Amino acid sequence: VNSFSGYLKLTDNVYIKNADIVEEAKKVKPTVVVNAANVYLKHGGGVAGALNKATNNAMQVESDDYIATNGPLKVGGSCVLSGHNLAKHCLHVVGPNVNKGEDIQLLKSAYENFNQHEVLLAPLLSAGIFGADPIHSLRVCVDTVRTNVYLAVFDKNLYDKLVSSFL
Ligand SMILES: O=C1COc2cc(C(=O)N[C@H]3c4cccc(O)c4C[C@H]3C(=O)O)ccc2N1
Repeated sequence: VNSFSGYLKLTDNVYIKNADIVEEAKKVKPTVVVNAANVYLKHGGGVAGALNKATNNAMQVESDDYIATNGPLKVGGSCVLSGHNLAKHCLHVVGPNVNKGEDIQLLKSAYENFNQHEVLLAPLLSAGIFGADPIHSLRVCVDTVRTNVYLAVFDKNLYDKLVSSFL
């Protein structure tokens, strides 16, 4: 038993809710919150910008030190950093960004990072301002992640559509 509330059970291991991930992180304080990162860990907009703002820019400060030491991530890759005031850890995962011209096939590799954590609060990867089909992202999530994932979807009308179209 965990502390996530009002999530709709989609599969054995995948749950979904229409909610602001920042709020959900603030309320649950999960072991792991997933950030929709880019390879530079430049948290400007979307999930990344919203989480970083909620940390008072501490996420960005930590991230800049990470990049200065290690260089950029790979598309499809991830790193574990602090969750600051939102979670114990933040798993920064780089889904392919369609609007930047990156290969959507890399979405499965991105979701594989979730399997290294038993439970996660996460966004649907590559959706929103990343430019991919969210119905597609949810399908890849369900077909790739085997650990317990609680998906917070910001957009109400997208949420209604993801549930109604889920196979
Ligand atoms: O306070 C605030 C205001 O800014 C926010 C923006 C988002 C957001 O852009 N979400 C979408 C997005 C964007 C880029 C990449 C992604 O994988 C996703 C998932 C998708 C969604 O879940 O709808 C979410 C929360 C907040 N919170």
